[PDB]
Amino acid sequence: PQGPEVALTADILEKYFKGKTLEYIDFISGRYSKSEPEGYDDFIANLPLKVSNVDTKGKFLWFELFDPNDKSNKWYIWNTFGLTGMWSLFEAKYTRAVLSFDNELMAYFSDMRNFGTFKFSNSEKELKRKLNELGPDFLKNDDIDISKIKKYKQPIVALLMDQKKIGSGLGNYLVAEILYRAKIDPHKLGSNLTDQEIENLWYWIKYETKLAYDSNHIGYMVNLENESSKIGRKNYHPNIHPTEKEFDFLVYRKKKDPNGNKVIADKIIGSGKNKRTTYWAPAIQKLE
DNA sequence: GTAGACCTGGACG
DNA sequence: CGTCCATGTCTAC
Repeated sequence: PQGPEVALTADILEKYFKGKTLEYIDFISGRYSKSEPEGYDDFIANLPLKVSNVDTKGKFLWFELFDPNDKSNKWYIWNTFGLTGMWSLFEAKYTRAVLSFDNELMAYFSDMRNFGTFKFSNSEKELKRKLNELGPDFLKNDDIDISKIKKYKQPIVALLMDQKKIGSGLGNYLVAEILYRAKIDPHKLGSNLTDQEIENLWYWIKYETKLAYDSNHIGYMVNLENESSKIGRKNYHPNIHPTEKEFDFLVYRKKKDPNGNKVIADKIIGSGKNKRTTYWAPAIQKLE
């Protein structure tokens, strides 16, 4: 899941668990049932703890907890989703982690491919340094300066997929959709973009991330599509107003764009076993 | 630049 | 059976 999906997940987790007391956390299958997460023993020794917040930056999510009788003792749960990670209020297929709160209340993290990660820390300083490794959140930061793009002689698609250089939160499908809307050839070097293209790009980044965030069932958040329709949406990018009422793929994994133009499944980024497919329509997206 | 890996499928032939 | 693809990210020549 990308930035918008992680942010919405955090919103739902806060709605149901902020203020609740976590009593236990179990890794019933997957990587962590085979080898425990960093800081796990330390953490379980300090439970029960109360959840004060569930926040996100880009595709990174974390829980902040503390003991009511020692507000100073703050603990954190670091979580990344990988390609198939998801949270749910019910024990879905592929459930890896089970969090037990007071009063029989439960939260579950499922992950088919086990690429998601968990880390437990008692250091606010370590979390801060972690957050500083990520660029500003494309969905939550309404005043990002993307003109920094002009300093890089690299394909714009690669710059937007990077989680530090310009901003954080964009993944394979969002970048493809954004570039199509902005009418920019994915191969174009950031150092060759005009100020007008940059202004345009910023607009569509805000448009697409907000649309994705406001959606209820784009696809990979099925275990919560029920909750997505029962919770509101924070007013990120307040001045941008998408017309569609649900996110839809214009080019990602499509043979043709909405108007019949051929879509190329291009291999631009990566090498070896990490190559990604970049979907774009040349009749629309130009280098100039 | 290049290569590999972690893991478990779904879709298609 | 077989093939390719998959909303992520890391490590090494």
